Amino acid sequence: LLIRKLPFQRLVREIAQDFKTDLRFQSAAIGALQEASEAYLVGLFEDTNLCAIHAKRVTIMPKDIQLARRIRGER
DNA sequence: GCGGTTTTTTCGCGGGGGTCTGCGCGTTCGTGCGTTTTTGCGGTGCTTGTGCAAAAGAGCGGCCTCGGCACCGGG
Repeated sequence: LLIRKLPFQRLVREIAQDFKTDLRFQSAAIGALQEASEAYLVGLFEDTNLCAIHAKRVTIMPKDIQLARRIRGER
């Protein structure tokens, strides 16, 4: 895993702090969340690279991300 | 639901060195200048055709009196 394990834990807790106050986490929940997040982001970067190559470029730009999320059907 | 075991999460500290960052020059790729090949709406001259004053005689149709006859009623 490329992201670390403690900043990601803090991010997850911060996000979870909105839906219910003072929620405990479990052995393999944060690990699964990190695996899913990194897999998702790698797929998104694959699609972004495809779009950037389509535009005859090598640099990925935010509009490529936006196009990828639009075609995937993401809101 | 309640008691058990014991893993691996949370807690804190020290050290390393890869990653971030200040600084410079160059270039490659982003942006504007100019153009290629073609599509489209703009108009015309000409073709082909349209709706908007008596006088007089001659001739005529209707008509009417009349001629003349056949006919009903009776013996």
